[PDB]
Amino acid sequence: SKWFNLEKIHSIEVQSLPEFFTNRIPSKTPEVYMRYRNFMVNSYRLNPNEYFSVTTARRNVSGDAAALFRLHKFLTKWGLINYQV
Repeated sequence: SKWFNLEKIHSIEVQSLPEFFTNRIPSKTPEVYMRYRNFMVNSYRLNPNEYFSVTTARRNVSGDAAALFRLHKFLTKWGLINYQV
């Protein structure tokens, strides 16, 4: 995924998970988004042979479960995680 970069946010992400890009919700910002996102991607990349689950994400990261589920769904859809299980 050449388009993806751990230090940036691509237009694909802004369009797909608008809840973090409203400029009107203090708790949901690009900074918060990158924290959650990078944790999932970094976790999967550590052990690509294993399926990184929503349950593991919620157990390891403190955050809104529904938002984490949506983030996980997005990363799955675009092949950023669980692409070599």
